[PDB]
Amino acid sequence: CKYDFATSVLFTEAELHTRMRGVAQRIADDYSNCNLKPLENPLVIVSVLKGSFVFTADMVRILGDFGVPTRVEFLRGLCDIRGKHVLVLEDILDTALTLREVVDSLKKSEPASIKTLVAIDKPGGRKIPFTAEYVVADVPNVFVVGYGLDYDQSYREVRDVVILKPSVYETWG
Amino acid sequence: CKYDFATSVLFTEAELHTRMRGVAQRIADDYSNCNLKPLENPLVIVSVLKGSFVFTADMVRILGDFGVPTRVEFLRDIRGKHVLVLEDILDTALTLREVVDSLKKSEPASIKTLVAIDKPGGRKIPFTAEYVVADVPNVFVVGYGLDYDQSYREVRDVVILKPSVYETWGKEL
Ligand SMILES: Nc1nc2c(ncn2CCCCCCP(=O)(O)O)c(=O)[nH]1
Ligand SMILES: Nc1nc2c(ncn2CCCCCCP(=O)(O)O)c(=O)[nH]1
Ligand SMILES: [Mg+2]
Ligand SMILES: [Mg+2]
Repeated sequence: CKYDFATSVLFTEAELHTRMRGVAQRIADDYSNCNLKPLENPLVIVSVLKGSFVFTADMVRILGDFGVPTRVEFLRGLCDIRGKHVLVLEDILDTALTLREVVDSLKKSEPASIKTLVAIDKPGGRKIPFTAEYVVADVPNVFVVGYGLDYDQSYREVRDVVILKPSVYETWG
Repeated sequence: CKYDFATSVLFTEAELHTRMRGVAQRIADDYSNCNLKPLENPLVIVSVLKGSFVFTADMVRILGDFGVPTRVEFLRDIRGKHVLVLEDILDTALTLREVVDSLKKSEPASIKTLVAIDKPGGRKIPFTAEYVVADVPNVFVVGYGLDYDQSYREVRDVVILKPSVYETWGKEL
């Protein structure tokens, strides 16, 4: 493997960006009827979990390439969402307990609409039923780091999503 | 100009990244005597101002390429840790002065600052960042995380905003 701390590389930065451009085209199509505009009517991006800064930085730039103007809020997102379209971003979706709570909280402010976009979905991890509208990639029952995802606050800066070696968290634990 | 809301492009994404690679080499050299390591001894990145998520996401990935492992904290467990405060824009220096002086109370091993856009003609107190990606004159810019009323952060380049944008939007408000 390319990294001494990883068993294998699951998604390279380039693979993640190819997938994100595919998702951005779908988002551009799906919101084309909304007359989004900078200042007057941006898509409100609500980024959830500290590590999602990486995904959110890349995704809002790709969305801008596809003609979807945004404004960003971080929950790690309350003022001025009534009547606005909201897209909630999260780097990983596993049990879905966080995103369920966030979406329900935001619904109380009566946005025009709310959808979710996740970089890594672990659908085997659910503790409640939950389907994200947009998913960049799926991961099975494996522990990954990279692309914002940490192990004890390290490895968020790895450009790829990789499986962390057991010998790393075993020694550190 | 490729942007109808801008009168000039000052720094492209590519130019910013070239300059960030130059800075990351200097950081790798300057911190070589700190034996930075993931988990045991990461460089602590303290990202200040909401819009700095873009710079921070790119910069921690570039630092990783140069052998400088990080952990990230956001403002808008550090005693004996090296702290590098990141901010997308340095202007009056009032924010960074306050943040640096606050962090010093927690007895970090060292503290330095790294800014993406320095506007040296904006100072209201004396302040020199240790690392600067690019200097901008006294003009109002957006892009690369920098906003006008929460819009245009997703523009990939740092551009001078067209006066008609804020003259007109100013009258909407
Ligand atoms: N970095 C990392 N974290 C993981 C992994 N599997 C589970 N986690 C905790 C996720 C914490 C955030 C909560 C997300 P929800 O509420 O469970 O959907 C994984 O593979 N990698
Ligand atoms: N978007 C944008 N905002 C600007 C610009 N110049 C000043 N600002 C306010 C700065 C906000 C953060 C505070 C930085 P400090 O405390 O003055 O050093 C500029 O050129 N563009
Ligand atoms: Mg955390
Ligand atoms: Mg703000």
